[PDB]
Amino acid sequence: STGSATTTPIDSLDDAYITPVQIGTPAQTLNLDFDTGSSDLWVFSSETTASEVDGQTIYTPSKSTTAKLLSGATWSISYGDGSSSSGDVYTDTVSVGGLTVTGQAVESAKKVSSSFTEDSTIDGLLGLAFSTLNTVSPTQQKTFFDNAKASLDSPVFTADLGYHAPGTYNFGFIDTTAYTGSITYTAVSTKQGFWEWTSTGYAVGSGTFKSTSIDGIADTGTTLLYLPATVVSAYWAQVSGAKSSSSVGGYVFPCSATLPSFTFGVGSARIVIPGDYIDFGPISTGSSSCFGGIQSSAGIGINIFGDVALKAAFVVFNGATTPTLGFASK
Repeated sequence: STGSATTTPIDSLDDAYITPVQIGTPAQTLNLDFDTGSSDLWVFSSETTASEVDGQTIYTPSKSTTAKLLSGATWSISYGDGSSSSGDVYTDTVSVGGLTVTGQAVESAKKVSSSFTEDSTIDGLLGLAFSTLNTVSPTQQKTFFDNAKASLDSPVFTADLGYHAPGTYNFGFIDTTAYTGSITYTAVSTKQGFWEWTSTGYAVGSGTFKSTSIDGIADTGTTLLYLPATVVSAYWAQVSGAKSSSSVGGYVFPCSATLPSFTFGVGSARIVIPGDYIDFGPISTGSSSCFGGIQSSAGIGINIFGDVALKAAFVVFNGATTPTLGFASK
């Protein structure tokens, strides 16, 4: 089997991407944030504290003839950005782009933090990291991909995120029309439960490539590119007037600037992030200070190849017995 679904930016900055997902019988369609940095499929629901729902579409398990309470199971997750959610668990039928999993754990939120409430466009998350990170207790549950894998034509999914435009998540096949040149594959460590890999270096604008190993995670659920302070300083030094602002929470730059590109290495291959992808716009409405899309990972504890990086590539998440990651230009 295969599946193919369009993923759409939630706003004009590409802060996140939503993908429609069918849950239950008859189908209830919710728009979920596909997150290769976590491993829980959780939804706003009829059980979510009413004051914490503001415009989201909810899953109502009592209206699904295939929903079953997973008795005794609870979940609770905290994300890198400080947000969180928790609740109980149902199993139900879940379909993405024509690919159906029966008996998928659907984690129903009883509580969500303010960041989730305040984002009316995201109805929940669909985790695509390794199932070892799943938070369901006392019986850990599998991700949608893990459940689907054996049925797939090939044990892969691909992320093809757009810049200010829709893109695609495919399951079970590699669309050879969706990228240019060849796909370069690179090793993955699953030791921390992430799609963790080592970039071979970077360049800023038309500058020379610096060969240096940068360990980090491919994370569709993180907006920006978070890299070591040395790398980030080298980038922003090429933008007149750019500075790190403790008050704003990272690097800012004059909105009048033209940003240089940023290149990262995948083996001997190179992925180029155009400068415009690094512009996250005014820090507040009407400001002439703009927020940068490359930020320091210092104090996160890990480097994160988030959407800024991934949307410059066609990315293969290869879930074969020994997982790997593939990157192509597009």
